[PDB]
Amino acid sequence: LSADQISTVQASFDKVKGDPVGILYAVFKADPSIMAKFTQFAGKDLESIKGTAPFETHANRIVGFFSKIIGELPNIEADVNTFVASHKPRGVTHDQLNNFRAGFVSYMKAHTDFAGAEAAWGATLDTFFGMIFSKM
Ligand code: HEM
Repeated sequence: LSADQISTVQASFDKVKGDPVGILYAVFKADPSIMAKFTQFAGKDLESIKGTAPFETHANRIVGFFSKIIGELPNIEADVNTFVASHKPRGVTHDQLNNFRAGFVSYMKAHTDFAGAEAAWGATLDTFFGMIFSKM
């Protein structure tokens, strides 16, 4: 992960960072078992809650932290540690983590011309999920 790739990803992310709700929707759609861990959304129709105030509040927190991480590449270890601390006890699995990744990338491919940032994003996400998977 070198500066050229970091700048590419951060330029790419800047285009979509104002749409937290959309990104969280894509994740929940890729894997409903992630959605079922939120007491506030479990048992509800994703298409119906996507435009409510609770969804936006959650989305802003979750994508807000992801935004922190993208902004500080590559010095992400401390934040990954915090992530593991809050999520390890919720029983998040590797399967779910990989569906989060798949959902995010599906979002990016449907909303931007992703072809030019694809390798840089690959490097970033392989590094990030690489660290998470070493810790939980
Ligand atoms: C893919 C598996 C994941 C599952 C099952 C999951 C589940 C959850 C749950 C249950 C909460 C608590 C919601 C609440 O009570 O209000 C939460 C909050 C949060 N998640 Fe995740 N999450 C996942 C992935 C991630 C990832 C990849 C990030 C990195 C951006 C992340 C960042 C956050 C943040 C910042 C919060 C709010 C702070 C907190 O309560 O931990 N989550 N998530």
